[PDB]
Amino acid sequence: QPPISQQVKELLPVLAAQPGHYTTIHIHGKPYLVTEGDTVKLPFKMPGVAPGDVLRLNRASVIGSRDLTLQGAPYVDERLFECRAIVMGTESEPMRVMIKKKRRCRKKKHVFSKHKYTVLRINQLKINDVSSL
Amino acid sequence: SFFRITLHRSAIGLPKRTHGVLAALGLRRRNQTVFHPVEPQFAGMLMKVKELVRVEEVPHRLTKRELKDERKPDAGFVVEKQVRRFIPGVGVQDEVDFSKVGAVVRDGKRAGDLGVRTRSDWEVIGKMKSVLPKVKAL
Amino acid sequence: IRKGRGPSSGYGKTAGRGTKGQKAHGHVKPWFQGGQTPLIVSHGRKGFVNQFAADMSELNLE
Amino acid sequence: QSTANRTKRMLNIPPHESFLNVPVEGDRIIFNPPSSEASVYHTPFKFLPRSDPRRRANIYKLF
Amino acid sequence: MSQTVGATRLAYSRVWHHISAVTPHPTLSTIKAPSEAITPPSLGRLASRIATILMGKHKPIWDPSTDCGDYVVVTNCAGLYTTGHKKWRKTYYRHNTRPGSLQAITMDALMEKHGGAEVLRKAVSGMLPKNRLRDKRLARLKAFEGDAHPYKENLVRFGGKVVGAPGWEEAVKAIREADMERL
Amino acid sequence: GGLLWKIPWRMSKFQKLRQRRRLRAVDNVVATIENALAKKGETVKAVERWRAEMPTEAEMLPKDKYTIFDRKEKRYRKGIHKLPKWTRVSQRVNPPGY
RNA sequence: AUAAGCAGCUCAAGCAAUAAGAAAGCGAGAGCGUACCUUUUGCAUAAUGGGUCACCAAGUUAAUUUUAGAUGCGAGCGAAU
RNA sequence: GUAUGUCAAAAGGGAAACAGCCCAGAACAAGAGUUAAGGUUCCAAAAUUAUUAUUAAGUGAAAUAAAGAAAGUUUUUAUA
RNA sequence: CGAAAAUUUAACGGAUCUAAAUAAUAUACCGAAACCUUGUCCAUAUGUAACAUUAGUAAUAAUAUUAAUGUUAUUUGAUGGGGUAGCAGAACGUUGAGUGAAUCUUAGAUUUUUUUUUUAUAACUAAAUAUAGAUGAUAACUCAAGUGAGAAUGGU
Ligand SMILES: [K+]
Ligand SMILES: [K+]
Ligand SMILES: [K+]
Ligand SMILES: [Mg+2]
Ligand SMILES: [Mg+2]
Ligand SMILES: [Mg+2]
Ligand SMILES: [Mg+2]
Ligand SMILES: [Mg+2]
Ligand SMILES: [Mg+2]
Ligand SMILES: [Mg+2]
Ligand SMILES: [Mg+2]
Ligand SMILES: [Mg+2]
Ligand SMILES: [Mg+2]
Ligand SMILES: [Mg+2]
Ligand SMILES: [Mg+2]
Ligand SMILES: [Mg+2]
Ligand SMILES: [Mg+2]
Ligand SMILES: [Mg+2]
Ligand SMILES: [Mg+2]
Ligand SMILES: [Mg+2]
Ligand SMILES: [Mg+2]
Ligand SMILES: [Mg+2]
Ligand SMILES: [Mg+2]
Ligand SMILES: [Mg+2]
Ligand SMILES: [Mg+2]
Ligand SMILES: [Mg+2]
Repeated sequence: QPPISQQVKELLPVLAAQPGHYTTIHIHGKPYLVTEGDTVKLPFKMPGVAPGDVLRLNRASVIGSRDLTLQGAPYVDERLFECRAIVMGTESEPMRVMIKKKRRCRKKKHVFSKHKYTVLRINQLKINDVSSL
Repeated sequence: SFFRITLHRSAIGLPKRTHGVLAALGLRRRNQTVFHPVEPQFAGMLMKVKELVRVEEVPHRLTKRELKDERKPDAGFVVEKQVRRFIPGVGVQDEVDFSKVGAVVRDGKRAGDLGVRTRSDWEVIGKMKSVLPKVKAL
Repeated sequence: IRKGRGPSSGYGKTAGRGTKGQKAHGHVKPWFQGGQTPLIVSHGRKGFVNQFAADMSELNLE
Repeated sequence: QSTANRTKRMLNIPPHESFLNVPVEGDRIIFNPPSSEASVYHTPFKFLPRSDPRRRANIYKLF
Repeated sequence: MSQTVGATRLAYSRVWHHISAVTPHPTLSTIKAPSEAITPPSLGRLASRIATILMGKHKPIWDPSTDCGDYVVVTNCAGLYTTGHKKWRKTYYRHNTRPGSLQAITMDALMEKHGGAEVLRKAVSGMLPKNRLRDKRLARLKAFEGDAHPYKENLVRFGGKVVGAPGWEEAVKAIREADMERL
Repeated sequence: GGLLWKIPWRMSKFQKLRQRRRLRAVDNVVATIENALAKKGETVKAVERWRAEMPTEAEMLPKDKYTIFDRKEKRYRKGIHKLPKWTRVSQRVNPPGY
């Protein structure tokens, strides 16, 4: 695999040594700035997942600390970090009624929408030691 | 060679003939791509809608699948551990952990065949009043 | 089809009659063609119906 | 506005200029000191034990 | 959501900014060369920068509903810069709904009654959203004719050096060098 | 007339830029079709007629890009943006002399 | 009680449960939106109609003549003994 | 009358407001997503972004008032 | 400069602008319910699997299969999606009747309300109040209509 840069191999230990860390995961291309312990509520029902399934997130746009920020050109190398989530369940919104109507026309067409949403829980967000790599 | 034709503009207020040059090409909606061989019959069909489409020379024709896959976004996640499930058509799929790789689906007419802990199993587990953890481990 | 029972039924306000015509207010005679003379008058009725002809029950050898 | 999507575009604030310089040719780590108050968990080097190896020159000096 | 979890006290606090209508502004001036021709910010160009501060639109936490604006103390409004013949040919109008009661006045005549501070308030006023926060935001514009004002102790400072002073920048960089001596 | 169709007599520097890029995009569509056919030693009558009596954006004068011919005007010139569907219609050549 | 909203919708501070748990409602502030029907080429129209609410209030029945679908019998069908 | 389109029966963005014009055809959501017409100092999302010239009249800047006058000014082409 | 009209600056939308004007160019960005992406709803298809029901055909003393209908999932990673006059299809609700000499009800049937959930013109959960054993209510399927009202200067 492509070797990690020498500049990233010397500053990553300083990035992981700081108190807090955040990441910008990309689910189906859409970003989500999360932290270890956050609860992500995706705007769609992930198909083929039941409450309790563990997912490994491998597309991170930015993984930075207070002062330092690791940025990959398209994305960061998966070997640097390890982010995992757990499927907590599915939530739904209240029914919304949209009334499509025109002036001087009695017909009022109704549109009932009630979408489901998958809820995740970031239970692991750690930076790996790349001293050997 | 093929012509990669993409409808960049619409033809709402354009004459009906323009609409049926686009129908012959297969451009129904906006930003729709179609592939046609490089021939006079198709080249003249584009000169009528040259103000609406974007043409490009491509070596081969792309299948409908590949064209969709160009815009597909990376999933960004991998299901590594699946809890026990019940497939309505197959049966009960036991817990599987892909981190150490086994999706075994047991179907039957009795609780034992499903592979779950039954009431009888709980009774034999409660009768083993002699099993004890090793003192070193305790 | 119950006409005049709302707009979403498709047969509501006007019940499929149009807008304020003779076909909406009243009734048009069935034989009326707007005033133009019918062909039965322009051409006339041809022939006569034989009221004395016998009516046979046709039977075939087949 | 009429919908929530439009309200979001009007109330938009772009990200900090440091993140806009997305890298190319690979990954890199940039020094991005935020303009905010540090928490009590960023212990100053003066309060670190002599045994703590994390003591080190300012990360600014590493660049 | 983590980005917004913390102490938002200082993000909403009112900062007292200062600017002189006579000091050349390399950014808000139309002339950029030679440096000796760099003029101060014109009436409207200064009012466009002030209206942005009164709205708080310069903050990363801006919201039009929340009044997250700041103060702007403008001095030397007597030497307010204008181009062309705006000073003597521009007119301000007024009507109180009574036919015949149309009041007109030029800029030079308005600067004699209420000074250049009123000319800058009408400019900033028209650049603010026409809503119920327009009078509060405009009231935070402290315009004065000369160099004196009662807010010489309110102006934001960094190490005792008021922003815009000769050595305020080096006083800021010196305080951030010490903030890096921590984990 | 009392119905107001507020249409300025001249275009802005933004409409002119997009107009230049539209005239330039139609030149690439014909150049792509003309070159793709030349490789096969083939030609279409329409392409020949276009390349013969229609100029490219780099060969047009500014007055041919932003104005059209209108005999009802005192100078026989009219803003090109006053033409129906001017954005998606091809107009480049005016009568000679005007 | 500094304000020019067909009174809804989008964003939303705050108040609101004496208590473990549990936030319906009201909403400052910002933005979007000129009732409905009828009738017209076209209506926020200063064109028609209605003070509000509840109730009564309009393609139905018969005979006749047809069509589609389903179904019974079938060169016969139906009715009646 | 003819040719073409829109409205009528088409919402949405642009033209300050807008049946008919410029774009574009609304099944419902999410996104600093990609674009059209149109725009990017502030009201108000986006450049006080670059280059070369003209104007000094706020002319003008999203609805061109005319012939005409004139040591206004710039440029070119002749010329002393 | 020519250039004068009657409520008020009065066709830059306004503030304002010496460019934030004009002309000839270049690039980035913004920008619609358009497009893409990830999900959902609906319509119409195409094959396959499984679940239930109904009616058949076989097996069984030491369960399989056929067809129709409903339904979920899935294959082609299927296609389609504004609308007046108007045409067409599929449903809900209301009133009465059949099954019904049925079913349920002080261990709370019914209670014009409130609340909760479910793709929902509907039903359901629970709460509060009152107290009925049938002149009470009721699923499902079917039958028949005095069957659905913000609009008639409508009527009471
Ligand atoms: K009335
Ligand atoms: K009725
Ligand atoms: K002007
Ligand atoms: Mg049409
Ligand atoms: Mg209809
Ligand atoms: Mg009809
Ligand atoms: Mg009919
Ligand atoms: Mg009528
Ligand atoms: Mg008629
Ligand atoms: Mg008018
Ligand atoms: Mg008040
Ligand atoms: Mg009226
Ligand atoms: Mg009654
Ligand atoms: Mg009734
Ligand atoms: Mg039919
Ligand atoms: Mg009509
Ligand atoms: Mg429209
Ligand atoms: Mg504008
Ligand atoms: Mg963006
Ligand atoms: Mg802005
Ligand atoms: Mg004005
Ligand atoms: Mg769409
Ligand atoms: Mg559509
Ligand atoms: Mg439809
Ligand atoms: Mg009750
Ligand atoms: Mg009435």
